[PDB]
Amino acid sequence: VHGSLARAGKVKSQTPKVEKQEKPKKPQGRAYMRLLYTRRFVNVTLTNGKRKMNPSPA
Amino acid sequence: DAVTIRTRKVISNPLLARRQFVIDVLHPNRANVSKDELREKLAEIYKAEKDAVSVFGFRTQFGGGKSTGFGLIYQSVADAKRFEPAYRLVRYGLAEKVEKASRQQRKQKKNRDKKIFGTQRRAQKRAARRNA
Amino acid sequence: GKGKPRGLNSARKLRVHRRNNRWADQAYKARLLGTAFKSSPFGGSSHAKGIVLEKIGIESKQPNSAIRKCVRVQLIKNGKKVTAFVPNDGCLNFVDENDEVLLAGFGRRGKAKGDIPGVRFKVVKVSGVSLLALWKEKKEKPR
Amino acid sequence: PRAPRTYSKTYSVPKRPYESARLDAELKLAGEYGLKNKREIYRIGFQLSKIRRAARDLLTRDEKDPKRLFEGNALIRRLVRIGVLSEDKMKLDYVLALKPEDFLERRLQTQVFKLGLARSIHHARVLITQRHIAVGKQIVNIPSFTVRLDSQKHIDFAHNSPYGGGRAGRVKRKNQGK
RNA sequence: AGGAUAGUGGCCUACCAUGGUUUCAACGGGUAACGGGGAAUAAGGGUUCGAUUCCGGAGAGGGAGCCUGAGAAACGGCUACCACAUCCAAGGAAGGCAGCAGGCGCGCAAAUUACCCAAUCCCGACACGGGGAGGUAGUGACAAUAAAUAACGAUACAGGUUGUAAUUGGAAUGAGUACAAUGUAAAUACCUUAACGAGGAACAAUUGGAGGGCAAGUCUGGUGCCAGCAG
Ligand SMILES: CN[C@@H]1[C@@H](O)[C@@H](O[C@@H]2[C@@H](O)[C@H](O[C@H]3O[C@H]([C@@H](C)O)[C@@H](O)[C@H](O)[C@H]3N)[C@@H](N)C[C@H]2N)OC[C@]1(C)O
Repeated sequence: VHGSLARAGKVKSQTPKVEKQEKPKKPQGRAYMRLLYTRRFVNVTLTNGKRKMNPSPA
Repeated sequence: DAVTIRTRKVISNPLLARRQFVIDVLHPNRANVSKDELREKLAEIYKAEKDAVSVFGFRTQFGGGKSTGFGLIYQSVADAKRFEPAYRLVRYGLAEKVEKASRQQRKQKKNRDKKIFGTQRRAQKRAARRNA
Repeated sequence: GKGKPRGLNSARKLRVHRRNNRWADQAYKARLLGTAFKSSPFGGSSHAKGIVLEKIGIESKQPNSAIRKCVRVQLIKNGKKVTAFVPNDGCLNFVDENDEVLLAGFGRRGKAKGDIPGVRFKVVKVSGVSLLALWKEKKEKPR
Repeated sequence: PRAPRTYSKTYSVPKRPYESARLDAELKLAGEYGLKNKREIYRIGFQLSKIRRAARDLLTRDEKDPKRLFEGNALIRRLVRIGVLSEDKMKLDYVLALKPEDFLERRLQTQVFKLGLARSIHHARVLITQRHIAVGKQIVNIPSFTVRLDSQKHIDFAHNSPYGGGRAGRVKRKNQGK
């Protein structure tokens, strides 16, 4: 079980192609700071002392 | 609309037989007036002629309105012509922008006269006779 | 005590002793021997251009098992032959024999990086365009 | 040729990029003063830091010392004038207690927010940027414009403002007519 | 002791003496070496850099030799050789961009053959002439300063006096295009300003990351020690 120069680009080539999703733009600048400041100190979602900022949907 | 002229730092300048001061316009609801307009108002205020008044360098404060500048009140058209440069006079009309060629053209001509000794007529007629 | 001279008039001994012993410091010795200027493939620069001589696949070191996609390159400035490495899955196919690539080090200051045996440089551009753009198709290879 | 122009930098990034405590505190400051980014926090840190280096050195000196008295009193007065320090704190030892929460109060964004000119501090920033504010008889468009005590009294809508007397603006002049 | 120099001096000559430097590193070799004021980092002590805005030196392809002149061993002066190189009717003639701009080459690596003496100062017989010195524009994400990409209200909602998840409206604005003045040697640009200039305000922010160091997922497909990532 070896490789060689022939198999170059294999996985990126055979990756099923999925386009990016149209979605609302996010604010750029001090409004983005507004958004972060609320989500972290105004609409805080504290879970018994475990604050997760990218919790998986489960 | 309610244009005002305000002066500070006045120097009486007899050596150039003129007078140096700083000029402020207090104009609201307006961009700014032309320099010539300040010349007519300066004339009416100080009962001097238009051609004895010269102003330059006008800049406005942040937020519009007030502008500063610098002006000269001479005591004749003769004086304002003796102590003044050509560009201000071309601005007003007290002179004319002389119709010289470009700087490259003038320099190239002057270098082209460096290849002839003596009068141009002599070389011209000489070359004409030798080109017969 | 302490094995160094302490006398008020011992400055020459201390200065010369320090001068002798800095030669054991690899950075200082490289700088004062001029090794980067006289023996480095790039001659001491940050980047260098070259011509591709071939393609080569190098077996990675243990405990990994892969084939790293590398090119044999001869530099324009001095004709030295160096092995460079092309990042980003699907970019050995962007380089061909007798193409002009722009190279740079791996960030380890003349040492090998990772599991790749005996390779010191990474390809940055090919035929005047960067591999990052060709990988992301922001630009296409001019031929 | 002509002599060089002197210039300098006004901030310094932290040595440790990812400190949870420091990052959280900086986000809190940005939210409490409606700042654009951390460099504005960085600038306060930098300028207060050089103030405290000089002022610490002064406090390490002796009283009645001309270097000490002269420079310390100059610093104290330049601090009291802007509203960083108050009336009863001309001692040179209260300056060390100063905080980035102090220097950030004096900004025109915060001041416009605090005296009813805006519905939110974000509104205050967009009013200053969109040129609706005036400090005394000088119109100011810089949010970080520091207001002393003298210009504390003299903040109002622009003399020619849509909110201060004058033609309203494009959306009005395009909608009210119909 | 003389000669030469503007003048001292082995600067050179004649005669004479045998001296002069060195482990406190002479002499020789290297320098990807013009020196300094300075620069970067900096608890302190240090380390590293300084071709380059000012001062000092040196050079004008390489070498040498001179004229003129108070002053040059001058190169936008001459003379000669070497190397390059232009024209030629083949007899001859003419050169020196490490000035400004521009080309070729070199390379990882650097901009227009633009306008002007209005400021700065310089030169001349000169108040007036000349100045690519210099100043103004073009290219200019080298660095540095300030600083937009949004905001405010209402419905039922949601929630323990507001901090609330969406879509309903009134407004505000400069990015930009452009009457006009200003700015300027003339301009341009800034600053000031008629008529214009936003709901997906599509006038749509990027670069890197999400195992640890180190801030941020054990979500879904693909592959299957391959392809790739990884300081
Ligand atoms: C070839 N590598 C050499 C290594 O041999 C050694 O060099 C020493 C050198 O340091 C000594 O010499 C040293 O010390 C003496 C001291 C006695 O005063 C100094 O006078 C001298 O200047 C200094 N270089 C010299 N005497 C012998 C070399 N082999 O260390 C320096 C080095 C460059 O790494």
